[PDB]
Amino acid sequence: EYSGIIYVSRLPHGFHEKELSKYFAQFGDLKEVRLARNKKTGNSRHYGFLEFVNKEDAMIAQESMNNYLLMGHLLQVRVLPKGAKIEKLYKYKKRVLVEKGITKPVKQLKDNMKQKHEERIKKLAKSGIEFKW
Amino acid sequence: KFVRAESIVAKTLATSREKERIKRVSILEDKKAKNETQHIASGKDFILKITEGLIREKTTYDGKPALLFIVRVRGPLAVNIPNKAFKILSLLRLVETNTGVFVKLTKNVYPLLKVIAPYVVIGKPSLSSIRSLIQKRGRIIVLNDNNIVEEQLGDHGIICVEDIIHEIATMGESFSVCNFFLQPFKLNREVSGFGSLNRLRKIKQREAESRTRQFSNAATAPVIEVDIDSLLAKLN
Amino acid sequence: PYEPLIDWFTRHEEVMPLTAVPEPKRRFVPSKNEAKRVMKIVRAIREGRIIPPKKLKEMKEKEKIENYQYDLPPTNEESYNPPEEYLLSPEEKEAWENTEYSERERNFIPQKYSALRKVPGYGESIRERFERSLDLY
Amino acid sequence: AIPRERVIKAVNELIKFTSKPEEELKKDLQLIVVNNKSFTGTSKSFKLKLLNVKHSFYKPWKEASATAVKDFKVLLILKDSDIKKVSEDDLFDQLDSEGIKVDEIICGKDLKTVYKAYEARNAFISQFSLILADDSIVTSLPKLMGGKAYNKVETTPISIRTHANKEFSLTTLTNNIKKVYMNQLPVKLPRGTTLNVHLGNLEWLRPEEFVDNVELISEQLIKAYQIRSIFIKTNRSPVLPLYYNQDVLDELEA
Amino acid sequence: AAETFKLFNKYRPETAAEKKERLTKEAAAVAEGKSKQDASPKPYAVKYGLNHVVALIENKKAKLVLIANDVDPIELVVFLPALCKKMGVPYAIVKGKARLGTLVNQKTSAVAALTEVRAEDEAALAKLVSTIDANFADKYDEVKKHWGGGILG
RNA sequence: CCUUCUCAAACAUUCUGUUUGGUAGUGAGUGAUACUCUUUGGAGUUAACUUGAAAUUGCUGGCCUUUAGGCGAACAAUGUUCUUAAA
Repeated sequence: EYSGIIYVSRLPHGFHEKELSKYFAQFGDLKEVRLARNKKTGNSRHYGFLEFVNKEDAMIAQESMNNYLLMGHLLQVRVLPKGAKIEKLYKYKKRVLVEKGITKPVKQLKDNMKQKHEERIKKLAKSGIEFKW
Repeated sequence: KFVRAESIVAKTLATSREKERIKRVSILEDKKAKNETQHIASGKDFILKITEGLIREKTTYDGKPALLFIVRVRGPLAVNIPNKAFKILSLLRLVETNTGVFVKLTKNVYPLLKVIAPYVVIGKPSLSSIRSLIQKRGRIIVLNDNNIVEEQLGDHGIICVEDIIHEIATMGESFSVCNFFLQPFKLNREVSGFGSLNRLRKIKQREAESRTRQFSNAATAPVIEVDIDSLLAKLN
Repeated sequence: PYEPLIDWFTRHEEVMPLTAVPEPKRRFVPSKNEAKRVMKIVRAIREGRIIPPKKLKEMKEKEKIENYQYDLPPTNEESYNPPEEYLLSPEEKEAWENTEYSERERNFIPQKYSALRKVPGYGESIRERFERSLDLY
Repeated sequence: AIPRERVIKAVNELIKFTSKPEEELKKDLQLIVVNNKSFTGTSKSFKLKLLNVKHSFYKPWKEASATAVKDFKVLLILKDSDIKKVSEDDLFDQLDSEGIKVDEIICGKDLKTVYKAYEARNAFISQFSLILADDSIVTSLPKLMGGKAYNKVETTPISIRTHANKEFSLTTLTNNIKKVYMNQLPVKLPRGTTLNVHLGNLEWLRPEEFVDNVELISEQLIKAYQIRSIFIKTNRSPVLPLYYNQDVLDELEA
Repeated sequence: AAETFKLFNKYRPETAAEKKERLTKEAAAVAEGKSKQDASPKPYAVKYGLNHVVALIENKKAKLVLIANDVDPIELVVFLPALCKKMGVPYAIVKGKARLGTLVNQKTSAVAALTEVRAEDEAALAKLVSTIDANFADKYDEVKKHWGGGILG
């Protein structure tokens, strides 16, 4: 037998948990709602999980939604087995850049590049074809 | 009611649109005001003028205090207003659509025009239009309010409302006085709306407006201006 | 009795159409009959039996203008400019107010004229003209 | 400047590396890398800088692509009005004078209605290599081209100007296409400290001509940006020093 | 059905009135001395005549077919679902012949077939085809497969 | 069920020329050569290939402000509230 936890695939662009909650509440009060999320930049993976208070209400929402044409493409929702539980999702934001200070003073990496350039000359004798510089 | 799963997508994307364009406008106007033009689209602003495909002529903005009359046009198809535009409109009292007001145009007033551009229309009015507007439309705050300000206005020195026309056109002495005195303004809807003959006119002015109003969403959008003499000839 | 119907032959799907009709020429070239109708209209306009639509609109624009072109005492009893008589007006104002409406409008025609500066703004005139129109009708 | 003998040496000996018996096409193509301090504009820069280059590898690209499976194809993107006035033959007669060709012209309307479909849009762009768009339209492209168009160098558009006066003249487009085609090469401007610049397969140009192009590009970039160093290679081969400015590292810290 | 009709409303056929306006326009264009001669592309529109609709089947050319349910001679249409099933045309049973008439400049049509579609709608067409395959062929094939009715009223 | 910044200046007259500035992405996967720095946490970049706007859980960067917003704007900043597209 099934549970009240629900999986929906193929979610529109711009269609976030705030939109999901406001409809699937209309079928009835829901215990939980989440959408699967990317880390570097705030764009959709187009699928999410729901969870209803009552399994029977969860059945009805799945039934009227399993092939829901919407925004120029179809949505597919499926009820989880009784042995299913929500795990490891979080509303990721857009991860902005950082600029951290350079720790070694000037004259140390001054040496490293001369090492690296001279070193990066040495792999070329090792790769390697006759080079002077 | 079960609202829908579709209109939500339209309004969400249209809000992302309005938010990105108003953000771009904020960047550009902040950098211009602070005079930090290193990497931007343009250094000075422009004014567009549509007249009678129809000829569209553009000019550079003049830092001159110019009389204008704002007319609020129905917002885009599926948008809920962002709070910035809401505050600007509430300050200008452009809620309750089909609502206009006279405005002074200076450089400080100017950047907000891009803020509210996709919700209004600008143009250069003539005294005949202004006179028709006031002598045929215009009401003042209810009961003793209307009377008492007329006393304060008299302290400023105005009488015989035709002189309000004269000062609004002249801007010599005190516009904000008369501007606050004409706080509410209202216009009819050009088409009665629902009905067999009327719906044709709704569709026709929808097409005509779609031809006229232009949504740059550039932040260097030239100020769209229309011949208000024709717009009010329709609406008054 | 009744039993469900078996779908034993529908489940087999043919990969080809039934008939190998050769495709006709006319499906790939612009249609000839519309061209013949066009050329019928052409000969008609060449003879002048049909006017061009642009010229027709020109004729309508001229003809609208042409068609629309050719064709073949109580005021002194009433005060209205700093005069005295209306000093009866405020005295029995409650009295005229107490009459019926059809008395009131004529009875509230008369009101004190202060000076040129102020005109109250014609609250009554539109109603009086509407009533006069009904009286005609 | 940069010692040209060193670059000649590098190009000959990369020819040697390649002579040792899609990836097989790939292991012959010339990629400059440039390390430089804070190459960001603090911000994403999809705009392509057009560097002046002595030789035009697009014509060798024609001559080899005729044999290659993928055919070289040119996309121009113009306004509705420009496409209304501009005709294909007016462009073709101008381009046969120097012997090049535009393959198609497309509108923004066309992009947003005909190719508002990720598979069709992706196939349409991937067919092509040179993507030209009016500098006016260029500012509006990104939501239309799709990010996959901007990932690759060929798919991302090149800025080109049709107007010279208030209105545009066919002479301006005619000679600007020449300027972009046979006297300019693209340069993406990503973030970080690392830049990459494309030259092409070794088989197309003279290695000495390769060297002249490399040195002209490198000195232009040095005059442009403070370069930590210039690391040229083939995208299969290991890495090769030619030139480096060491004080740029000090300025990077400070 | 709503998006099916939104798709179709871009592919309304030309009315007799619009046809005659373009005809007189082009005939006037031929009128001038100094006439103009040009070649134009193919038109695009739905197709709707019953024997013509079956004709575009057995080719095949119908990328979509809509079949109205209410036809007083239902035997005119009973074969069409099975025909397109076996042929693999993506048929759909629309409800109401009158609305088909509205989108085709007719009183009623009872059928609405479409074959040729512009590139600007081709992806929409394919995705709608997959959608109708998901909503109709999958859902109701097992209940297409039983006797209906039989309950007294 | 919405539609995408569709141009700015300066110099110059060559019947149009030269220079400068203006572009935040569709998600997922494959993947070469590697580049710098970070101080090991890895971070930003790099060839180019696939895809019916495809679909299953990759755990919580940092700074600043207010009670969500900027880092592509610091006294910078944002919320979902337009009704003759009704009933």
